[PDB]
Amino acid sequence: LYKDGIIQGLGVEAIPGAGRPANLDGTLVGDVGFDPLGFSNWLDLRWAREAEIKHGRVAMLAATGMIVQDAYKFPGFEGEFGGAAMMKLHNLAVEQGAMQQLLLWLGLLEIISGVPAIIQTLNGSERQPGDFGFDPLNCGANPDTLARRQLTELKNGRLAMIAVGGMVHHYLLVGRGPIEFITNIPNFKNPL
Amino acid sequence: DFSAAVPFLKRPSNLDGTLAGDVGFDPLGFSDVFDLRVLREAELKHGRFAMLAVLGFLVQEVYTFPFFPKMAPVDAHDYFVTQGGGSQIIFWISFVEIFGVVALFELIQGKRDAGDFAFDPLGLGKDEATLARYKVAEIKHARLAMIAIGGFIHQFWVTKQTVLEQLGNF
Amino acid sequence: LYGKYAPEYDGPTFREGLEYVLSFAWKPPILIAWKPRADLDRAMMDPAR
Ligand SMILES: CC1=C(C#C/C(C)=C/C=C/C(C)=C/C=C/C=C(C)/C=C/C=C(\C)C#CC2=C(C)C[C@@H](O)CC2(C)C)C(C)(C)C[C@H](O)C1
Ligand SMILES: CC1=C(C#C/C(C)=C/C=C/C(C)=C/C=C/C=C(C)/C=C/C=C(\C)C#CC2=C(C)C[C@@H](O)CC2(C)C)C(C)(C)C[C@H](O)C1
Ligand SMILES: CC1=C(C#C/C(C)=C/C=C/C(C)=C/C=C/C=C(C)/C=C/C=C(\C)C#CC2=C(C)C[C@@H](O)CC2(C)C)C(C)(C)C[C@H](O)C1
Ligand SMILES: CC1=C(C#C/C(C)=C/C=C/C(C)=C/C=C/C=C(C)/C=C/C=C(\C)C#CC2=C(C)C[C@@H](O)CC2(C)C)C(C)(C)C[C@H](O)C1
Ligand SMILES: CC1=C(C#C/C(C)=C/C=C/C(C)=C/C=C/C=C(C)/C=C/C=C(C)/C=C/C2=C(C)CCCC2(C)C)C(C)(C)C[C@H](O)C1
Ligand SMILES: CC1=C(C#C/C(C)=C/C=C/C(C)=C/C=C/C=C(C)/C=C/C=C(C)/C=C/C2=C(C)CCCC2(C)C)C(C)(C)C[C@H](O)C1
Repeated sequence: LYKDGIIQGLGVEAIPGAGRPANLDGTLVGDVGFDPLGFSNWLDLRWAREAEIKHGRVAMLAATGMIVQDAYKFPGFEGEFGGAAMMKLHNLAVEQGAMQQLLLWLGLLEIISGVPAIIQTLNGSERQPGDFGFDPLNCGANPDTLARRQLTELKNGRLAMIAVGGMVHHYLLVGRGPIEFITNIPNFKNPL
Repeated sequence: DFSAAVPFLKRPSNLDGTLAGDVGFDPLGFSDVFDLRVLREAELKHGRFAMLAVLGFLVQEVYTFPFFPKMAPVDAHDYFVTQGGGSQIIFWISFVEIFGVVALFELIQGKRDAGDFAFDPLGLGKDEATLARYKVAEIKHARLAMIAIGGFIHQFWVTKQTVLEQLGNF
Repeated sequence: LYGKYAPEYDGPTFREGLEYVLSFAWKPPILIAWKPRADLDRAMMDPAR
């Protein structure tokens, strides 16, 4: 574990002075020992991290998503969707079917890849939770490069999930898309 | 241990690797639930249907028989369900499929190989090595034609353009 | 072979035979192919697979 006992691991404690959960020992990556509401006892940390990792992945795609969709609309998509972003885009996309095709293909991936893998992991398998083998670029040969990498995938991905939320919530109460939102800092001058 | 086709998934047990075109691809795992020989026969039969269908789709577009009127492939089924021919074709397919049932009963008792009917009328793949390569080529081409026939027909519905036409003008 | 051949017969009765032929529609051999994997269905299917 990258920097075990330093950045992750037993010695660390997010809520120090509070005991590290009973089921939160060292091996799981991204374990600073933070399960305040004690889900660890009731949940399968396996499913848990399948979820965390999966979420963080779809959340990164999604965050970058929104940020880029506000700089460069693909022109064909742009013309069909009329410069509509985030919430409404989903509504209009869901019409052109863009969002319908995406649903079919991601669900097919899930039924082919996701569902079966989880079933195996929970039964018990060599595969780690979230361990699809996907690196065409086998970018990290080293186990060590890869530990730093897993920690970074979890954490970059958590900023991801917190921010996709911010993006969306801000968009509901204030009109602007995320690139737009920072500009026009106050955002209450115009509900846009 | 782990299927080469799906590395994160484990190798499906019944798919040892003896059958042609077996890359351990069975994510949902039907082989574990049913006889692999029956599934192999279904694969070969559907795929042979699809290979013939994919060829005929194009051969009809380039050339429709003069005694019959000229209709795009999909528009023809509705024509011949009345012309009469449709019945003749589906009739003969049923006739051959009754002996297909008999062959399936042989298959259940292990007296016949899956997707095998001793059809090498011209002794093409009579070499052991070749029959293997041909068996691999047959299963791939079948697996491809399964996709191709569906595309051809579904494209016609969404776009009234016999494939050759559509490809010509998108 | 053997020119005229008469094959002695001691099998099922004629009534039983026509009942077998009736069995083609009453219980054909088609769907039994799709019964589950009959050796052991992987009763010891390893949890990993
Ligand atoms: C991380 C992760 C996951 C995931 C995920 C996610 C979130 C994935 C997101 C994927 C994305 C955003 C995919 C976008 C694809 C877009 C395509 C192919 C566009 C096609 C456009 C066409 C054909 C067009 C057009 C046009 C036409 C016809 C008409 C013209 O007038 C207009 C126009 C030119 C526009 C899952 C959930 C599976 C879990 C897994 O654990 C891993
Ligand atoms: C795995 C793998 C590979 C790979 C790969 C891939 C596909 C990698 C993809 C990585 C991605 C998509 C990463 C995205 C991270 C996004 C984050 C952290 C977002 C943060 C948002 C924040 C802080 C915010 C915000 C905001 C909010 C809320 C409101 C806004 O108004 C303002 C603001 C914008 C500030 C490859 C093949 C290359 C190699 C390897 O062989 C295998
Ligand atoms: C993901 C997944 C899997 C899978 C899978 C997949 C992708 C399965 C796909 C299956 C497909 C695509 C099957 C297609 C069959 C097509 C046939 C029989 C066509 C017949 C045409 C005829 C008779 C005709 C005709 C005609 C013609 C040509 C001429 C016209 O004038 C007339 C007419 C219209 C009548 C596996 C296997 C691993 C399992 C796993 O757990 C999950
Ligand atoms: C003679 C003989 C024998 C025999 C035999 C026979 C009769 C053999 C017949 C074999 C045939 C007809 C095989 C056909 C294969 C077709 C394929 C793979 C097509 C793929 C198309 C694709 C992917 C596509 C597409 C497309 C789509 C979907 C959409 C389009 O917009 C675009 C595009 C066009 C690109 C046997 C072996 C039985 C034994 C005997 O001893 C000797
Ligand atoms: C597409 C679509 C829609 C939609 C939508 C979407 C995309 C909705 C997305 C919603 C999401 C991603 C919500 C996230 C909320 C996150 C929160 C509150 C996190 C709080 C974290 C905290 C307090 C952390 C605190 C902490 C901190 C900082 C320090 C450490 C301790 C810790 C406790 C961890 C609709 C609904 C508009 C409908 C439309 O027709 C179609
Ligand atoms: C209705 C009707 C008729 C009819 C009819 C007929 C003849 C209908 C025939 C329909 C067919 C053959 C449809 C095939 C669909 C195939 C699909 C979706 C495959 C997807 C594969 C994928 C995504 C593969 C994915 C993949 C996998 C798993 C592994 C590798 C990676 C990857 C490639 C990504 C008529 C014309 C007779 C008229 C009549 O009145 C009634």
